[PDB]
Amino acid sequence: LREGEFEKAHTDFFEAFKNYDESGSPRRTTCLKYLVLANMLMKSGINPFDSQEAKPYKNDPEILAMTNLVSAYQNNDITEFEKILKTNHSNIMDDPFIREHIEELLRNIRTQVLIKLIKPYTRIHIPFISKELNIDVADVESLLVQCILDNTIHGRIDQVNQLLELDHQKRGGARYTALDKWTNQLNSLNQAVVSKLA
Amino acid sequence: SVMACGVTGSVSVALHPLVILNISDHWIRMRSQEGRPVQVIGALIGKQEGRNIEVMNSFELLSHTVEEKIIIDKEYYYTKEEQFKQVFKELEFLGWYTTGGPPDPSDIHVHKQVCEIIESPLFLKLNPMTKHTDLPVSVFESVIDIINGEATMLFAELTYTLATEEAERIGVDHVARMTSTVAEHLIAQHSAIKMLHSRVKLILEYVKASEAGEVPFNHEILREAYALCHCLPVLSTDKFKTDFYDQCNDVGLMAYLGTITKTCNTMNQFVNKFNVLYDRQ
Amino acid sequence: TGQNQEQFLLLAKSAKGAALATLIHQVLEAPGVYVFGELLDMPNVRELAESDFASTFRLLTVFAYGTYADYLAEARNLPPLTEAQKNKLRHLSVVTLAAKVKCIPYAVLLEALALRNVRQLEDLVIEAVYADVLRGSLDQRNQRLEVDYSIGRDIQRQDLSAIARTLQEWCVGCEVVLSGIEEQVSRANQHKEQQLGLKQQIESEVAN
Amino acid sequence: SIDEIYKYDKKQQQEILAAKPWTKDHHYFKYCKISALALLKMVMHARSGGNLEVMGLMLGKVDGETMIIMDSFALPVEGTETRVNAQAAAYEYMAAYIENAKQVGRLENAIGWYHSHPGYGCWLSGIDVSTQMLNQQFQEPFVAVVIDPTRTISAGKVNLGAFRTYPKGYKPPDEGPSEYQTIPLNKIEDFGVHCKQYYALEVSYFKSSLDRKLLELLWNKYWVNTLSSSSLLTNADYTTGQVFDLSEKLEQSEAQLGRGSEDKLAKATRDSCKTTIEAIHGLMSQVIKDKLFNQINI
Amino acid sequence: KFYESKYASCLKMLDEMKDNLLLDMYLAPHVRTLYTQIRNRALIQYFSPYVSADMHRMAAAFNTTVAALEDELTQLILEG
Amino acid sequence: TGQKQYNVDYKLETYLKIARLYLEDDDPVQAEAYINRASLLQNESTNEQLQIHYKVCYARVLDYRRKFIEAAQRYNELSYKTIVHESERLEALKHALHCTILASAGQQRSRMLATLFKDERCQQLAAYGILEKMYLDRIIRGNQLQEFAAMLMPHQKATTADGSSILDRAVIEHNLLSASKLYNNITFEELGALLEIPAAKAEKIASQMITEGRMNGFIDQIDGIVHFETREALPTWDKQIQSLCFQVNNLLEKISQTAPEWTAQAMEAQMAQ
Ligand SMILES: [Zn+2]
Repeated sequence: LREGEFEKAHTDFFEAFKNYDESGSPRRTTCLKYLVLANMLMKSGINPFDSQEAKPYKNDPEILAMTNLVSAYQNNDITEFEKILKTNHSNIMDDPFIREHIEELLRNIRTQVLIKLIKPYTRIHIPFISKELNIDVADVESLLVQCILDNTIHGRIDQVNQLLELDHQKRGGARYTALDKWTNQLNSLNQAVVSKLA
Repeated sequence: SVMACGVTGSVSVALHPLVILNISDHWIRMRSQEGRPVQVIGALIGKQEGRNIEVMNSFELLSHTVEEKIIIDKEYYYTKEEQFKQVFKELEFLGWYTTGGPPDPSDIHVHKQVCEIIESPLFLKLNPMTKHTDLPVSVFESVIDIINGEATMLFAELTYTLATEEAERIGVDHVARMTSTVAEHLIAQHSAIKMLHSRVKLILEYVKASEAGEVPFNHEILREAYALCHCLPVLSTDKFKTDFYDQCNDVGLMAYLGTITKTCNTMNQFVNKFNVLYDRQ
Repeated sequence: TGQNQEQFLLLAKSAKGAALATLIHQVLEAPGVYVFGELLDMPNVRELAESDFASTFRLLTVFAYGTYADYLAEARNLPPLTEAQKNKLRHLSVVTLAAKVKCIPYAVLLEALALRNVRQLEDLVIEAVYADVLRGSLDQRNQRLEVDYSIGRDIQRQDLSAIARTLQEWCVGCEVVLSGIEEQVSRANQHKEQQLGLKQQIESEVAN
Repeated sequence: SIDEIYKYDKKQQQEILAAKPWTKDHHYFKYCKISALALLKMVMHARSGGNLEVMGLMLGKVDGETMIIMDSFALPVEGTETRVNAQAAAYEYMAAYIENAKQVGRLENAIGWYHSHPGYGCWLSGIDVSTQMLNQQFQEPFVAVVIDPTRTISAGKVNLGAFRTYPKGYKPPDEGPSEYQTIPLNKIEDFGVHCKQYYALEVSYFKSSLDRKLLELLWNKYWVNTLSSSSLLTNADYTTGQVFDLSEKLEQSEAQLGRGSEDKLAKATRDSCKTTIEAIHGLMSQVIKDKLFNQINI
Repeated sequence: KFYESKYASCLKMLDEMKDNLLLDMYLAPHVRTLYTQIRNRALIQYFSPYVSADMHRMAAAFNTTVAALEDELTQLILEG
Repeated sequence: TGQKQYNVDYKLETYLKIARLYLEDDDPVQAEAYINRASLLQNESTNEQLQIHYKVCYARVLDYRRKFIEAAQRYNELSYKTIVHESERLEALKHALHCTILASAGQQRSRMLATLFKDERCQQLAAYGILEKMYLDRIIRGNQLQEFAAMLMPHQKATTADGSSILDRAVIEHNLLSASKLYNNITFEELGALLEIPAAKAEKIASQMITEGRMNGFIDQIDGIVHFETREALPTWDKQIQSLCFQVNNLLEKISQTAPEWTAQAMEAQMAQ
């Protein structure tokens, strides 16, 4: 998790949880919390207590907060995620390993909610997204910049009018590219044909 | 003649000619097997977008007769549905077909059985022993009406149009024809225009006959001829002009590049021969 | 209209002066009845012309031939109409506009139907499409009504020739297109054979 | 008798299947008769596949040197053109379909397989040859039908071929007219490698007396569809695909002239001619429509 | 900071390193190329997600003046 | 499970009684579990009245379980049973109609709306107006919905999230889809005004329907306009040509039907040319 390999962390925490299940508590519950954290950070496991050993442990009052958080992350709900983070404050924010990645996870939900929000629009206001995602205008533009740069969002930003001009204008561009290469090749060919005579 | 015979309703039906050929082939094959005309029955599949129905394909159905009544094998249909859903995933059961004259009690009995499968099925009837000049294909919807206090099922005929699939049109044309690049390509258009010109001339002659006199005057028919006149010209908008000229310039540019390729080849032939006769390589 | 034609014609042949005069107010205030050709050509209604109920016959003439603006110009002479009849006459005026041109701007519609805001006009066009009078789509941005199909209202016994004048204009049009193909096809052969022949001459010189 | 061909004689088919005259001559089967229904169904399926290859099975019978196709049905298979004997994945489906077809009076058995070559002509690839050789080894009598739905539409003429393979080691006769087709560069190598491993049958079509009647009566209303074709945008991707291939063909013909096969430019010119001629025909139908319905006025 | 699109602090730290890296034996004869290549790339990465960008915010984000940014961009459009 | 082998009708009557009792207890899930056991026996029974009793109960279960299309189909089938009294066949038809209106939008619901619209008996029902308007893809007014809501049972007025009912939302969505068939594009202010809802709600619901794939279109938030699937350009021109030529065929058929004498007389002139 420190390096960035979330799939290898998920497998490591799964096998470690199996060994801690064979031996016993108290590291079992914490390892299960780190397993759910790795399931969410992997983007996305979304089925921790549907696997094998974690099935009856979901009812535990200590790790119930992670069940609520993994379901909120599964449905992509920021309001619910922040509500569980406010209700179960001490259960999550006391541990530094979860507190360090909680902002990355929050941004991962915000990205998907934004993707679900941009789909029906061709031109969308930035203040609207700021009020819809509940995040500062500058952080909205920063998120859109990072997201377009990583090719997750297909579109561009109009910084002057403060809007997001989404990529929609798609027509039969495939013909004009073929006609373009046909033109280039005909140019070089006619030059080579005329080159024959002297 | 127990059927609806009143107001029109529901769906706008678009029929694919593949369906007509399927039914014709079904009837021809059963007639060939039995050595006598056999009433054939089957399912109609396609797409339904609200009140727009598109009849795209069909398949034969299994039935038995109990005493004198026709019973559709429902288990066979559900088996067939599991099969056609694998190759025509986007298509749905729309109704049924059979062969013969005007609808009869047996058709109503079977239609009710089809109504046990789908809510509002279409009924298509093909007459392979037609005496008339019009296409012997009729489509019906079922209406549940009250006659002498008895709530009964009746059929109401629907108007239908033929499908617009390019490959189907070419296939149908090739089949119908069964025998220069220009001479053989514009013949189907020439015959289509000739057919249109005949219809236009017949309507025009009806108009003049009504106006001159002797022939009975009709407010309704001439009113529709007036409504037909006002439909011309079809698409005079600036967006259509931009698009039509976009099409024309695309084909035009392509034709210019093609003529360039041919001239490039003619130039190559000439130079290849010139370097042999007028030059010593 | 179709059922209403027979239903009201049955009453038209069995009605007198005042009953016919009220029947005109009943046919105009009835949904689906947009054509009055058969009713206006009746001798029973012809008797009302230049009689005690002349304005009602003039109202039927406006509903079968004229527009809403023609009614507004003669509103002092014509009998008063309810909102339903005013709407119907507006639908028929849109049909006349659609008979003239395919793409109608909102300004021409607002001026011809005597409307104030856009929604009223849009709701009237909706009522037209809903009553199977018009077919088409509304364009908000360009503020234009795109007409796909419009019904026939005017019978016009004297102006009937104009219909034929366009039908013949279409016929001649076909007659040109047809001949055009006949010629072009012929040319397409005339070239082909010629070229083949020419090739056969070139190929005959190879032996020399 | 127009409908004579529709008569199914089970005992006569069993007699032919027991006799196996095809074992006496590898060029035994010379003709391929296709029903209007099977042609329409195969072309409709081929078009439904779009730019992707699809395949299906053909039901029919044999009559002397003639193979008869009465009907066809699509197979829900992946890997047509990439997988040898891809049809095998639909074995179960084929068995059930036929079983159910027999219940409704479809008596004809498997006579062959059809597949599409969208925009690249009718012939057999290496994979097709292996598939047909397997079919002729284990499922004889069997024929392979290839359709180009794209070229059908663009040319306004049905683009179909019927083929049969030669057994491993057997050499063909002098006969091979080979009617010219434009083959794209990504396929021409494989075409050339396997073109002599099979032969083409003479294709013909048929319809019933009722089909004849119905098609004349269909025309009385189907004429409307000929004046509302819109062929230029229906399969627009074909012409663009052909131009994309033509450009690389022209690159090779330029490389031929560069330093130093037999006149690639003339082949490329015939290809560009055909593609352009099809495009102009599309415009001809569009202009005809403009002349008939737009240039009228009040 | 280059990956997070924080080009102001990125160029600030890069210019802070410049004079110290200028003293390196093998690195110095490339210090002009590298820095120009980085800056140019950053300018592209900054404008990549925009259809319409304010030149004052761009000049402030690249620690330069609007006219100098205008000249730099003109050169960047002409070839880059 | 016993040693006694009870007759089909005794078991059917008992399962029907159990199902009816669980419905009275507001436990439709348990009622459905036992009506499902009854469904396996109903065909083996020769007691027609008992078969009608399970059918009525079965439909009611489905209605109370909010399986509205399935309930509508069962109620509709009941309405055709000649052995049932006319008044009850109508009560059944009314229940089918209400369930169909309340049902989740789709092909099955649209096919049932078609079945009901073709049934002349529906013209005796107060909700016919709504049926006709829904079937014909017409915009439904607030007032008309108010009266229809008053025609419903309490369980049929189920409310999602914000106190808003399934019916309220279904009518807005129906109206949006109906408006998509009238316009190529419309402003949110206007769309809201036509649908009798706030402009933000019109945008939000249109946006939802587009994302969910139940309406085709796109939204311009700056210009405040929703653009509906136009399908215009050249394919429209081809479709308009088809409409014109189909009008030609209908006109020729009507000329031949009303006056065949002149049709043949003028038909010979085509052969004379
Ligand atoms: Zn192949």
